[PDB]
Amino acid sequence: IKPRIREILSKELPEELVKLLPKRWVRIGDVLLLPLPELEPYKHRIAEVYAEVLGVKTVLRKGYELLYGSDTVTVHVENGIKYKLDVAKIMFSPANVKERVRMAKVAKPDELVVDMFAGIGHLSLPIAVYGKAKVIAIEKDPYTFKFLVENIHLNKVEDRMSAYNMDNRDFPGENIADRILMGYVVRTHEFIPKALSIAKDGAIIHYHNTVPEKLMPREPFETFKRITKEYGYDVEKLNELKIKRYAPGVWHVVLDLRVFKS
Repeated sequence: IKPRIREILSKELPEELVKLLPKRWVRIGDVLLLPLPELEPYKHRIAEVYAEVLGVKTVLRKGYELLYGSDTVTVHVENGIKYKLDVAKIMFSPANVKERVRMAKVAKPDELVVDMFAGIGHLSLPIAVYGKAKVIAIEKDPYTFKFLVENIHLNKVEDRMSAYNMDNRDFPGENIADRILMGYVVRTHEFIPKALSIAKDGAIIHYHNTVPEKLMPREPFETFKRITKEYGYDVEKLNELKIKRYAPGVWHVVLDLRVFKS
């Protein structure tokens, strides 16, 4: 359908700009995230034809800026999982699909999983649905929490998945988790002491973080290990995966770690 768009726009666009039309886009549910600056004078006209041919209700600009339509709430379906969200307000990357598919395959059904940064259920919904485990999901932001709650119902896991709207440091659970999800990328090490308190002896922690290239592969395991030992714990690294690289040269990585007392 890439030709069909150009065909419609080559009859109103400057002819030299037709070669400059986005050849890629991010589609989340029924909502489109369209990248482009020289196309600015036609952004609304442009988004309107992408929506007509693609069959979406709304289009936002990445650079979120409304370009076509009004409704930014949608349900994205991925690996059988329903993720309702406000696209304009809540971060979700269809590009991180591999890690949510991985989460679908990790847990056993007798596990208790604690998701410390649940969002709308990004990493914990595949666990509740496919892995069948019990899950406690903590999300601090009230608006994001409403979608988390709605997604628990949409995915039919209200019997095994509990959500709380609070800061993860006020979560009073101690020594209870078989598995912890730390899917936050901003100086995630600051939350390690709380993770260790929530964890049972032998628990697996999926620790996300952002790391400068130059410090790899030493970091971020070296910092995690040093903090863990300071608090009187030990840690074994089972796996490390890179998820995505960002300018200038920083990586979103996930580490699968096993923690032990004494």
